[PDB]
Amino acid sequence: TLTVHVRSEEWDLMTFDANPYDSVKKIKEHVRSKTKVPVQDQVLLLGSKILKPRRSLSSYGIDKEKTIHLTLKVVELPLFLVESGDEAKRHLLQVRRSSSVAQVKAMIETKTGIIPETQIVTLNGKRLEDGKMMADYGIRKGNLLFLASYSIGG
Amino acid sequence: GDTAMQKMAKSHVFLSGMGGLGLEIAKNLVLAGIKAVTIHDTEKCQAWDLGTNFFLSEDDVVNKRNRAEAVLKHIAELNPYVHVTSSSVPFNETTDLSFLDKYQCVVLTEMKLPLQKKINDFCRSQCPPIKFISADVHGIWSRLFCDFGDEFEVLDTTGEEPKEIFISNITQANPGIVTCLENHPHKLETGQFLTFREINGMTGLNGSIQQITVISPFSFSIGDTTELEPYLHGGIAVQVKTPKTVFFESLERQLKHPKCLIVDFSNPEAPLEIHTAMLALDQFQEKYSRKPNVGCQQDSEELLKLATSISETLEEKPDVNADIVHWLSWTAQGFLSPLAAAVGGVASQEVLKAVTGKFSPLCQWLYLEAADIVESLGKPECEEFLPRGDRYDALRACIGDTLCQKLQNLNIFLVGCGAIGCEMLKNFALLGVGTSKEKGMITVTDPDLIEKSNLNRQFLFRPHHIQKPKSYTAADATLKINSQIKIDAHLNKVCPTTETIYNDEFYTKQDVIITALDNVEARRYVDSRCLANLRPLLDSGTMGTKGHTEVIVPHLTESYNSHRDPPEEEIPIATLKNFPNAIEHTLQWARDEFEGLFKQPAENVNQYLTDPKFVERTLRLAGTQPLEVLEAVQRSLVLQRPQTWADCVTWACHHWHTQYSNNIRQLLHNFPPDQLTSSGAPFWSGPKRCPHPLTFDVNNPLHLDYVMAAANLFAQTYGLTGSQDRAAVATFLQSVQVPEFTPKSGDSRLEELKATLPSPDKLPGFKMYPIDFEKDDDSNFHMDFIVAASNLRAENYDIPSADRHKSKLIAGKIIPAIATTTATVSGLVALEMIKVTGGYPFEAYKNCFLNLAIPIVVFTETTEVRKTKIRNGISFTIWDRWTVHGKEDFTLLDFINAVKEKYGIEPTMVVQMLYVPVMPGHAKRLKLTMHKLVKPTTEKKYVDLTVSFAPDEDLPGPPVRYYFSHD
Repeated sequence: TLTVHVRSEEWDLMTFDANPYDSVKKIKEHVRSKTKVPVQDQVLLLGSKILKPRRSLSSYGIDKEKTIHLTLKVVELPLFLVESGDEAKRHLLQVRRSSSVAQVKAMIETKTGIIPETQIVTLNGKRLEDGKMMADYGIRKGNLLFLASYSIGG
Repeated sequence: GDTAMQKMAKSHVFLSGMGGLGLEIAKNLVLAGIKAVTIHDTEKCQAWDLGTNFFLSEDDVVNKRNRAEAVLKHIAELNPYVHVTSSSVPFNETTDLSFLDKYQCVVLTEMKLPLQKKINDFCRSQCPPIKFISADVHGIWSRLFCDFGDEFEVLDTTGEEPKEIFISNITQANPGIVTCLENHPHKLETGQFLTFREINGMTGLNGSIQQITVISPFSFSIGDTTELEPYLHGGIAVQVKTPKTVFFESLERQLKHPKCLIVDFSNPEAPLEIHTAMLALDQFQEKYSRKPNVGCQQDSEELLKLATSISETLEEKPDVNADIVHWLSWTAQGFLSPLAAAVGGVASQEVLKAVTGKFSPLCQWLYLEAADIVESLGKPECEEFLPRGDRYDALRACIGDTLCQKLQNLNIFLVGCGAIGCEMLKNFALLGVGTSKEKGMITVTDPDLIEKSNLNRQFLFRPHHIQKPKSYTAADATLKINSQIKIDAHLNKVCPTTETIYNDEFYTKQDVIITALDNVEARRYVDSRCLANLRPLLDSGTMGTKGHTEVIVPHLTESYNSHRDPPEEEIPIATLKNFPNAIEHTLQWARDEFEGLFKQPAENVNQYLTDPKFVERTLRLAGTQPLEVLEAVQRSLVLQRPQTWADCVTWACHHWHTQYSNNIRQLLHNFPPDQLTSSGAPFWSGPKRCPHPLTFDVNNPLHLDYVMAAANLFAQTYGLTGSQDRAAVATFLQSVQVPEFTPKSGDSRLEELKATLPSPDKLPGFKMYPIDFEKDDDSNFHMDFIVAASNLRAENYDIPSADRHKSKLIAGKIIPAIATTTATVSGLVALEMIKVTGGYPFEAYKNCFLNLAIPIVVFTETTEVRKTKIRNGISFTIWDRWTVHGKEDFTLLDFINAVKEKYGIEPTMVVQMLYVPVMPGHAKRLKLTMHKLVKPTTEKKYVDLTVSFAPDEDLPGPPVRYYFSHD
């Protein structure tokens, strides 16, 4: 267990429980509960080093520290995504961060002719599922959406 | 040209370094059919190698034989048509590389990076270039490299056979539109190339290759046709295969600027970080002539320094990942056999791609990892990972003794001993699954036997094993890999009939279940069984280059039944009905007929008798075809109802005459053989075939086989007995007389049908029994009917006949397994199995869909549990089941109240229909006592029932299990 401190130019100091193994994204989620809300605003930094969201605190060499401190900072809503086919058949689709997951699956239906109910897609290594938003999954320009069909044999 | 298989038969391969990884590659390549595989190693066997190498033996380690030369006999047995040659030639900077010129491809394992560079430079220099593949596995981390030369030509990217299309019309213009037959569509790309042959009119286009652009679907422009003569009829186009060139860079050039494929897009920059660490390990070995010792802070720091220095020399700068380096330093001395099997499969396929060009190759690097297996251990003790001298030391150095002990005590249930199952058993044995005598027990079951195969032959099975049980043979072969392993081999198929054999006790005693099946129905039956007993399930599939892995954990994921299935591509309606061209058409038409004869009619009639509103529902449905259903019901109820088995036999003879003679003759009346289409071209041309009707013969066995199967099946639908006497049916068939056929050139009745139809009350105790298709049970006649129905239809359309075994395989659309994919899938499934036995979190488990043809490997975290809630209620997962204990005297009302009192939700109705509010006498059903309401007839301790709660319509609920006695 750990305690993490967040320093911000225009916001109050934030102190909360944490774990070194846990991701920087988890810290940003922890920040959201205490103040400011959501992680899209957050761009955490330590010293001169940029802190990537997926990487863990331990990935940056944090060790033998009861408490650690970081300097938070704040910095294209429509983006282009390429959707890979079942057999080497890429497609071009435009999405926005604020898009319902069903809307995006409907785009796949027009492109591939596959009913969205039974569509199976994988985005940033997370199964694409109903009742979600593209923002929840976490989407950046140039990402790829993969269509898959289940295999039987052996 | 020469085929991909022919190219392998001419090509030689050189493999160096025979650890677990070098063997896994050699195994797959020799099974594939490589002409020559030259194995080479320099070190002699050691007790550590027994954990990594599944052919090495305790005898070989004592005699200190060369690693290669000890395993050469066992490898050569795999595929006797391949010449496997051993080599002990020392490999140094001194050693001349001129002896490698003969080999088409060179695969390097367990070799220094400097020496690997020198070889790579030599290989890519030669003309033609020798292909280079480096793969190593250190601990839980792997590396794979491909360098086929500055320019590499891929002759076949899709790996499919070239398509054939039929042309309806070609306009004479530049952009002259070419439109295919409305029946036969084409799926072509805007860049593709076609070669046209046997065109009428445009004789010039017969020997020409034209690029086509699909600016409008189902049409394209071939070029300028104004000069050429006008098109009349015909025109078959064949897809031209176009090579795809992919360029490679040397090993030295790629280390500085690596090009890696991304396996898991969640961590897009992860491969480059691994590249930095793996490259640091190589420098650490160079600087200090050893691998980093486990748990040594100095070694872990020094590696991080090197990785930090390397990160500066890299092009894009990356940020070092401390977690990766730390885990690399710990496991560097260990070897993870399942990761090796996975890397071995992929690497193998790349070799074939190099000698054949059958698929697009890997672009330079591929790093695979088992980090998810160690991350959940947190920061564990170094003493756990120290070697105890045994065979499992290599595994221990990767996962620690704690997790090794959990594997040793496991109780796994392997469903299916196919290619995946056989690989799984080898992966189990190296891992030490179920090797502890006190607790561990692997249970494997498959009902099938071994086949000659000759091609796509399996590594556990051999010729003298032909026609001997699969499971028994594998189990006996597996013990030779690991003596301490405990396996209970069974010949029972996992289905409802054996549910007694594999009872709820069995599933609860089993710690994990793994499936190696080829049909979805069995997958659903196993998934359902595991949900009831709250145990995990590991599924996998192989379809040529493509494979898939699905991990299902209790209360952490969804099930296989939840995951829904897309419809397979439909054979054009009308092409199946009137224009079959292949045995695939007749086989599918017979299955379409089987359900349309022995299943669907029976359900329609049983639905008419049960539902008084059936008459309204059918009137509403699909206008202009309520008449068809209504007349089909009145036919089965009255006109065609058999009271005797002889009536069933006559119905089969009359039906044979309508499908294979009368229906044919009327199609010929409509479309006579001489008839020509618009543009003076024969109608029975190309895809369309002119049929010839058949005449019934008792002596002909196909004719008899159809009647014998149809009547015994027809009797089942009505509840009658069958005789199965061929001579009796033969003699009787001579006596029956069949109505003569007359071909034909071409709502008041619908009201008459309503009257004529017998009202359900009038027909008491009459029920029909639908039949569900089962390929497996040959005494059913279910398959016997299909084989006859297809072969007889083939006779009419001059299609070649289809044997029993051939037809079965065609119907299953089963694809022969390939050693590369299976070995890969089996390694990945094994890796996930380690996480399960540890009880790891949801985040660790990662499914995988892969395709080696592309190549692309997709890792995705498993599908989360989806909880379903009804208004003003508590949400319940799929895994949850609701249990109610009762007294011997109870009512359905006293139950319904007890449901709301425990959970807070009250059911509107209850299904097993036992009680509906709409049903008449609902107050009678509600007063009924429980033992009278439901009669198990075995005085069972409990009974399982469904439940539904309506907030609009009724909404399902979790299954409910009631105990007659509190006890």
